[PDB]
Amino acid sequence: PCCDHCSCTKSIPPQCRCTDLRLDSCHSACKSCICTLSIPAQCVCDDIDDFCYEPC
Amino acid sequence: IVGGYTCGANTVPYQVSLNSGYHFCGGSLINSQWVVSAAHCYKSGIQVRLGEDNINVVEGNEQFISASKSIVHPSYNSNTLNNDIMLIKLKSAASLNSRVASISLPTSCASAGTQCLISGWGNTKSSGTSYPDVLKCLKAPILSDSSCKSAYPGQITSNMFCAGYLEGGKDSCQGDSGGPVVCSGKLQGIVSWGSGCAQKNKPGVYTKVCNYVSWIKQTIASN
Amino acid sequence: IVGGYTCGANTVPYQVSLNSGYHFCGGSLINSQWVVSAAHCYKSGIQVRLGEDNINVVEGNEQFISASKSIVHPSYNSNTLNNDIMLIKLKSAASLNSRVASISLPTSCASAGTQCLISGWGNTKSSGTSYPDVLKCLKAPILSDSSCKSAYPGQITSNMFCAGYLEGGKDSCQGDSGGPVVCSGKLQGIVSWGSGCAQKNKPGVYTKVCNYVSWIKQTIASN
Ligand SMILES: [Ca+2]
Ligand SMILES: [Ca+2]
Ligand SMILES: [Cl-]
Ligand SMILES: [Cl-]
Ligand code: NA
Repeated sequence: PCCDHCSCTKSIPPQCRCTDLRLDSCHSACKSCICTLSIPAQCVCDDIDDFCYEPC
Repeated sequence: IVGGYTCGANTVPYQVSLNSGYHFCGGSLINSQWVVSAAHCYKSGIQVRLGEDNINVVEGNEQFISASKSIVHPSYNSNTLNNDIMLIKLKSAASLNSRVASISLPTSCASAGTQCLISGWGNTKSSGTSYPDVLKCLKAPILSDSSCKSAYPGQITSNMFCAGYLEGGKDSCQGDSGGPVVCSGKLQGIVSWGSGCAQKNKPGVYTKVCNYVSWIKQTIASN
Repeated sequence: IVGGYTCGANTVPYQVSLNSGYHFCGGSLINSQWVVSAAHCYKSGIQVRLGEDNINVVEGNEQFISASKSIVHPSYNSNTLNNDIMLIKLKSAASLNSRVASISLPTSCASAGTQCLISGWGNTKSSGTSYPDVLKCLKAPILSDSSCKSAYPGQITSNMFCAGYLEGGKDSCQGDSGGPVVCSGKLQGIVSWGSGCAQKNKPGVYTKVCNYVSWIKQTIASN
């Protein structure tokens, strides 16, 4: 479940969010998936974790 | 369109199909030379197809006009989908008739609870995949801004509104993007985004067109 | 704070440490009973630690005051981090002295290029993890709105501004959140978020305090 653009708050723990846009991005490793209704769809995951995944 | 109905041939004369080798988005004809769609539908080599019903069969009323210019909104935010509106100019003016007609821009924003018509060639299944060939229609009310933000906390801007049913079952889906949301004969919304299709508490989100009439008029007057 | 320096004991008398069994965020004292921090730093059972230098040794100038009330901004957006500001009321009024003093709220917003002071007990390594115990300081200029949005396309709101260096090496980091960004003696920023620490083209983003003077004044006047 990689992530290339990860933004975190500077708190303890940090609150991190992945801003990647993918044509699927709706893994089971994403609780809240948001997609445009186009072909292909542009999907983003607005989940908030305390970490960042490895890049892609 | 999930849980909708077959519109009937050419009963939505402002609905257009955007084709780049296949239908990838919808659009709305606002005059003989300009189409309004979603900014996230942008791609090169767009062919605008007017007067379409069955998008897979030439039925004799189609007008296939290539785009000469696409103009994404200057403040379109692909990260948040804010300002998700795009103008498409046709290489040649279309022949406006009964089956190919423009839709009027709003002079005032629509209120919550207004019934609107949402149409498109998008997926008709909430769980699965089935793409229709004829145009599907859906009558859906505009939801309050508060309930829209309640469905998508922190994601709804002043340029978006929700429409549909919080109990799910009726919604727009993949393939409907850029299509019209017409309320009282005015183009009030553009099919934008959502979480799944026809899911409970996940209504479709639409670009609030009434906030862009000024930019739309000035852009087409200078292009 | 990455690429900074040791402030010196109590040279930042408005700097606060928020403790919930450990240091988790910073804050700024704006009067004897109120602290300004970041909304994402919210948690229950906050203890406010004033007069701190070394946060692991009682040095004789500290004041430990429990939070009586926390007030997250009414429009704080945990997804976009817009309106990332929080008011914390002290259970008892702190005694103000040379080592414990309040910081002034801004009368006008600071301009780009203004050198500001950023401080906190956050991580000091850009690639690694080493947390200091004494307060670290960093002088950093405010960056323009254009360059801030250029670093984070589609994510900088009118309530945020970037500060630091596009070449990296100097920035705030994990543990500095809620801390002050003071420019010309006025609290202009709150340590909010970023992409990593001290990374090239990834400067720190801060809450634009000047857009909240009205809310801050009326809230503490009625609480
Ligand atoms: Ca056809
Ligand atoms: Ca101490
Ligand atoms: Cl960090
Ligand atoms: Cl308010
Ligand atoms: Na008090």
